[PDB]
Amino acid sequence: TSLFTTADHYHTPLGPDGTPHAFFEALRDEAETTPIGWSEAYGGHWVVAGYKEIQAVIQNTKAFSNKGVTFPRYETGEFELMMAGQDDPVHKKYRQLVAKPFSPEATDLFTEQLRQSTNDLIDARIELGEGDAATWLANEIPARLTAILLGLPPEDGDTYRRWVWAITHVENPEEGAEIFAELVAHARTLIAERRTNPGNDIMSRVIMSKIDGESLSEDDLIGFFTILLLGGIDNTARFLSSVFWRLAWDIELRRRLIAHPELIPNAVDELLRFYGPAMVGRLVTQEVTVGDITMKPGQTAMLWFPIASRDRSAFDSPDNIVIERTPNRHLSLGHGIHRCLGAHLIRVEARVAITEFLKRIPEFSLDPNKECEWLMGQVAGMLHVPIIFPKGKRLSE
Ligand code: HEM
Ligand SMILES: CC1(C)O[C@]2(C)CC[C@H]1CC2
Repeated sequence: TSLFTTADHYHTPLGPDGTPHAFFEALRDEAETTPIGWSEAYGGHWVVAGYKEIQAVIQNTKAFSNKGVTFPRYETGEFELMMAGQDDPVHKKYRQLVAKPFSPEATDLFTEQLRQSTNDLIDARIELGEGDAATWLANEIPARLTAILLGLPPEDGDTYRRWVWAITHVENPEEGAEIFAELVAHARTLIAERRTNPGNDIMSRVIMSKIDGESLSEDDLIGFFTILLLGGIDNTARFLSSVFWRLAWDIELRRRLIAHPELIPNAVDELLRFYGPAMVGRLVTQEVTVGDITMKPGQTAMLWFPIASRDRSAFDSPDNIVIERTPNRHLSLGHGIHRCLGAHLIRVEARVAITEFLKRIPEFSLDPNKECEWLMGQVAGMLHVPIIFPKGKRLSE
């Protein structure tokens, strides 16, 4: 038998711990012999699991197009995913408009706002001694940051989460499309308001931008709105939820981050390696051979980053969280021309989130009377992480 034959990122076997990591480890073992395999799922597609094979695919933009970045395709109506769903020269043209606001220098400026936000959020339940770390904290830190980036009201997270759920998980196609159409309606309204009253946020920036002397179409602006929403509300939230779950039970990891705060940045990169939630697809546009496998135009290759990030030929002791690991050339944020636009921002965000969480609540554990839940998909991670902790005090009454 082979684990590739029915591999499906939306239907990964979960182990007794509640994660797909036993399955991922078994697939990684198989990938040492067969780094690329055919899956019968989604009508047939290639699963790319080896580190060097993923790198070969991701670097070869001539044969592998980002038109297949989401597979099955996200529900975004007739709109394509801005930057992520495009090839050069179109892709580069748009990324250039937002490179600066996402640079390390610029994103470092969010640090104190995030620190304050994390503490204000913790205040909401610290006196209760219990809460769902995903719903209460991991979801809300990036939701509020995303609202700030987009110039939206930070308190409307539930609305934003409902849009993103429709894009990424709603089964019924008509329901999904209708809810994405609600996002579009809200985006158009936002865009019109900012045309006359622009702020300092990223939507205002692109709305006032030009390419070769021309303003962006409303459709292109809706694309920008949608991709930034996804990175925050889906990718970041699921990553942080998985991290908080791990910290809840792994008392050895936890004590080391508290004793050595200087290691938190390196530990965040190791946690990205280990709990990085994303996979991406590529559409094959010309016949190409990778390793032993020849792929044909029209086929899709899924890049199983979590498996490659556990490849023994790329990482010593890959199944262990080695917080002092360096270098750490993991693929959780991609590589090459499409490498995560939000990479520096989310590294800052994670550092702060972990730091303040462990400062405020050094002692906690998983709730024995409530269930954790892992969400499978193209972005996969914990969705519910009930924890308990000694009742504490608010910083701000
Ligand atoms: C832990 C959180 C996140 C993870 C793990 C993640 C992961 C990734 C990955 C793997 C890619 C590569 C896409 C590919 O190769 O096709 C990517 C691209 C991208 N991400 Fe992130 N992402 C995260 C958060 C964010 C955030 C917060 C934002 C924006 C505020 C964002 C915006 C983007 C954009 C625009 C691209 C496309 C870049 C391009 O095509 O040049 N992401 N992300
Ligand atoms: C999964 C991944 C990497 O996240 C977004 C934000 C970028 C590319 C794809 C789809 C949406």
